[PDB]
Order: sequence, then structure tokens, then C-alpha cells
Amino acid sequence: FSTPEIKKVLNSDVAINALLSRLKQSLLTCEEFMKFIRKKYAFEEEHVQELSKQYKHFFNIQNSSLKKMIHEVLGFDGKMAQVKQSYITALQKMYSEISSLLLTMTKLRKSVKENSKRLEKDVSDAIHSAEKAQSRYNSLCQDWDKLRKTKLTLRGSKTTKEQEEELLRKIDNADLEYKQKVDHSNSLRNTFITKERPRIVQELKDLILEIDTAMTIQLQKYTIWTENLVLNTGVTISPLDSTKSMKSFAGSVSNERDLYSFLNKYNQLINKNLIPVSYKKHP
Amino acid sequence: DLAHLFSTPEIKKVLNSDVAIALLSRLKQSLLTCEEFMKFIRKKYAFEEEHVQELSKQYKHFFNINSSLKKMIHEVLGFDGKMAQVKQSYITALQKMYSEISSLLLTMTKLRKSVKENSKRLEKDVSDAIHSAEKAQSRYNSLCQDWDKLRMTDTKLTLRGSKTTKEQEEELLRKIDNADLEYKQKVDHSNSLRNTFITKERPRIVQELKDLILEIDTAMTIQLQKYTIWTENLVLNTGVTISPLSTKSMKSFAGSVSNERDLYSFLNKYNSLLINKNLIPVSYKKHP
Ligand SMILES: O=P(O)(O)O[C@H]1[C@H](OP(=O)(O)O)[C@@H](OP(=O)(O)O)[C@H](OP(=O)(O)O)[C@@H](OP(=O)(O)O)[C@H]1OP(=O)(O)O
Ligand SMILES: O=P(O)(O)O[C@H]1[C@H](OP(=O)(O)O)[C@@H](OP(=O)(O)O)[C@H](OP(=O)(O)O)[C@@H](OP(=O)(O)O)[C@H]1OP(=O)(O)O
Repeated sequence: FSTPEIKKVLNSDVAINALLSRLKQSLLTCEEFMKFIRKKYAFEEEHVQELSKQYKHFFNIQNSSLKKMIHEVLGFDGKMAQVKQSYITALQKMYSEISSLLLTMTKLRKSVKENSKRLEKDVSDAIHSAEKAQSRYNSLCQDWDKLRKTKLTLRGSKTTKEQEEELLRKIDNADLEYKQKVDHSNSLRNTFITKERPRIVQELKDLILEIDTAMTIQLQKYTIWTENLVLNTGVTISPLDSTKSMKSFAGSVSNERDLYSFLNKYNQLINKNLIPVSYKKHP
Repeated sequence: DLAHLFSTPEIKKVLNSDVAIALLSRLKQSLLTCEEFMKFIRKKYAFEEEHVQELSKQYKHFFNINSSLKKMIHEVLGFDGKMAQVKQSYITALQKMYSEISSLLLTMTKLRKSVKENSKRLEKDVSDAIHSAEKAQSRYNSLCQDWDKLRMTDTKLTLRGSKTTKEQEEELLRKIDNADLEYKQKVDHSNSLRNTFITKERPRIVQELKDLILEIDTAMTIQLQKYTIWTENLVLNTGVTISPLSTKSMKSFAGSVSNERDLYSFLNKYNSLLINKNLIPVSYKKHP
């Protein structure tokens, strides 16, 4: 946390590009997680839908124990589905949230990067202009230096004198623009290095940490949602109140009693021919 | 208490008319219960199969790869994988159950067919005997009618030899005696067959049908319980999958993340170093 090393590296040039790249990576993690969650909640939603639909067929009709018990365990199926529905709802909510996040953060990063590029460019090209002017100045001065040696004469005439004077004026002007452009460039540069740069990298750091922490929280949420789902279905099938368990329903059937019911019911008939033949004569 | 089927209404019900042999229908109903259940669990393991497939396929389809997060997400997706595995096991169990119930249904159907046909056949035999008796009766009564109509005639007719009323009388008397013996015989035959059917065979048939019904239904109930334990196993196993009996749980992964530390690593890692040629400052130095 703000070590001499970290503070040392944060002061260099590559920093501003580096943590931009980092932030980009973070954005990518976000988008990735979005996609995953979407696919997940999609097919899970599918699962729920069929789960809920399918059990409502079969034995849905309203007189026997077994059929009833089956009806009930299919009911359990339904309950499970409702739980999972709650879960997918949670997932959807999450997705929307992290989407909004990603949007905001991408936009923000774009802005910061633009600003950075602009400022840095301004400084750099200012320096460029300065060093150009420098080159000019040094060139003219180099010629004037070339003036002053294995040479002949020359007292010269009005022409050479005029050339000298003119060149001196030229060098004077070039010198002034040189100096002022240098001071300008250095001013801008130092203003950038001392104030703007650390502010930008500060902002980018803050952003990265923000989005990272948010997403990690989101991951933890996904986790607790999942284990919530699993646990609750787990306690849905086996509520710890045994009378509500699935095995509880499946346990109580008694077919013999239902058969006795069938027959004893049939008691409360049918001739079917097979009436015997009687023998009697008539003399 | 057992011997509920040994009660008065029950015994008189089964010992009653063909209404007993109701049991065929009931066995049919149980068979339809079987088939319906099959249909259901078929649909079930179908869409569960779909779910599992998509689970595994989708889980494996993303990261596959350096910060903490990437790792952690990779892990929780791994957990998704484990879940897919256990649910696959569950599906396998379901399919097995399907096969078993199917075989059961087959057996029971074949048996029902056989028994029913047998019953029908024996009943038919009885009915045929009765019919024969009725025929003999008709013949006898007819010939008696002929006699009683004949003795209203006062004269001789020529046929075999020739004449007469008296001889015709005696002849017809002989005929009717024969027809009468036939009658009595076939009556006794009929009634004997009937009694033997009612007292011996029919009970055995009823017994068999009842036994079959209880067999299939009990079997299907234990099957239901099997399905229940299968589901319990599934959910319990996914449960213990995502939270093992450890430091390698899901909450453990999701909980433990670097963020600040590995960012410090990321920065301190940059330490030769790229310095910008565009931002080299410029100095002003004059010239003599
Ligand atoms: O077209 P490319 O050669 O593949 O380069 C692009 C481009 O970067 P440059 O402008 O420096 O060439 C994008 O910049 P923009 O068009 O959006 O202004 C930049 O996007 P970011 O500035 O938002 O980072 C993107 O990077 P990324 O793929 O992380 O989005 C990067 O692609 P490369 O990193 O593969 O070079
Ligand atoms: O009890 P099952 O062994 O399954 O046989 C029944 C029975 O036929 P049988 O009396 O010849 O044994 C039905 O007859 P009823 O009880 O209605 O008098 C008949 O119904 P239909 O006479 O109306 O055709 C039905 O046939 P289906 O399933 O087409 O309705 C047929 O079942 P099977 O064709 O499977 O033998």
C-alpha cells in the first residue's frame, strides 16, 4: 500500500498504460462472467420449466393409496421446481446488476484514457516543437561558428557585412523562440508529471479496485445463492419434520387394505348364465 | 391384522360369481399404473439428462486457463462440473429403474393373458356341457310331444315292415326312453362339470389373480421408495459436493481473493524499464 517501490513505479511513464490494460482485463472478466451467468440461468430456467410442467401430467386425476402417493412425490418435484425458480430469479437480478456495472466502467475507462492521451500528446508535441527550434538555433549558430584557419583575405564588402548582420538578427530571433519554447515545454511537462499523471493513475487504481471488489462480492453472492438452492431443495425433500418427508409418503401405502376395499366395495351381483339344468319328466 | 381376505364379505365375494374373476380388471389397472409411471420417469430422466448435458457442456466452455479471480471462478465452475457428475449418476439409477419396471410389466401382462384365457376356456367347457344338456332336454320333450300328440290318433301306417298304432307306440316309447337316458346323463355331466369348476378351479384362479395383483403392486411400491432414495441420494450428494467434508469448499474459494496484493504484485512486477523517448525533457544552452 503506497510503498516506496510502488510509488517509484507509479511515477514512471508506463504506469498509466499498464493500469489501463489491467482495468481492461477487469472489464473482460466482468463481461465473461456476464455471459456465463446468462447461459447458466438460461438452461436452468429451461430445467425449471420442464420440471414444473412434466409432473402435472400422470395421476393428476382424482380412488387408491399408491396413485395418491405417486401424485404426492410428483408434488415434491413441483416444490423443488419452485425453489429453483427463486434461484434463477436471483441469478437474473445479479446479471442485470453486473451488466450495468460493466457498462459504467467501460464508459468511464474510455473517458479517462481519452483524457490521458490528450494531455500526454500535448506535452510531447510541445517538447517536439522546442527541440525543433533548438535544432534551428544550433544550426544557425553552427554556421556563425563556421565563420570563425587556412583561409585567404577577406576584409569583405557591404554584402558580406549585411549578411553577417542579417544572420545575427536571425540567430537572435531563433534564440528567443528557442528559450521561450523550451521553458514552455518544461513548464507543461513538469505540470503534467507532478499533478496530472499521479491523479490519473490514482483514478485508474481506484476504478480497478472498485470493479474488482464488486465482482468478487458478486462471485460470493453467486456462491451463497447456489448453496442456498442446494440446501433448500435438500431440506425440501427431507424437511426434518418426518411427516413431511418424501419417504414418508412413499412409506405408507398398504395394498392389501385397498384390495380388501375393492372387494368389500364390490360386495355392497351378476348371474352370468351357467344356471344349471334341471331334470324333470312328464308321464 | 393379516387374513383380511379370509373375512366373511371377502370370502363370500371371491366365492361368488364370475364377478371375482373384477380381479382381471384390477390387475389391468395395476398394469396401467405401471405403464403410466414408466412414461413419467421416462420424461423425467429425459429432461434431467438434458439439464446435466447442458450443465457440464456450458461449465467447461469459458475460462480454461494469472490473477486470483480467474482461478476462483475456474474452481466454482469446477464445482458445477462435480454437480453434473452426481446428477449423471442419478440419471443412471433412473434408467435402471425404468428397465426393471418394464420387465415387471411384461411378465405380469403375459401372466394375466395366460390365466384369463384358461379361465375363459374352462367356463366355456361348462357352458358347452350345459348346452348339450339343454339339447338333450329339447329332444326328449319333442319326442314326448310327438307321443302325446300321437295317442290322439285313432288305423295303420306302412314303413319298416307295416303297421301299426300299437307298434308305433312301443317304438316311440323305446325312442323316448333312450332320449330320457341321454337327457339324464348329460344333465349329470353338466352339473358335475359345473360343481367341479365352482368348487375347485375358480378358487385357484381367484387366488392366482390376487397373488399377482399384490405382487405387482408391492413391487411397484418398493420401486417408488427406490425412486425416493435415489432423489435423496442425489440432493444429499450435490450438497456434500459443493461443501465437502474441507478447505476446498466453494465458499472457501469465493471467499479467498487477493485483489490488492496481486495488484501490488502486478505493479512491482514491472521492475530494464521502458522510458518514453517522446517525453525526454529539453534543455536550453546558448552558444559562444
Ligand atoms: O486495432 P488493434 O491493433 O487490435 O488495437 C486495439 C486498439 O488499440 P490502439 O488504438 O492502441 O491500436 C483499441 O483502441 P480503440 O480503437 O478502442 O481506441 C484498444 O482498445 P482500448 O483502448 O479500449 O484498450 C484495443 O484493446 P482491447 O483488445 O483490450 O480492447 C486494441 O487491441 P489490442 O490490445 O489486441 O492491440
Ligand atoms: O382384459 P384384456 O385381456 O386386456 O382384454 C381386453 C378385453 O377383451 P376380451 O374380453 O376379448 O379379453 C376388452 O373387452 P371388454 O372387457 O370391453 O368386453 C377389449 O375391449 P373391446 O372389446 O371394446 O375391444 C380390450 O380391447 P381394447 O384394449 O382395444 O379396448 C381387450 O384388451 P387387449 O386388446 O389388450 O387384449
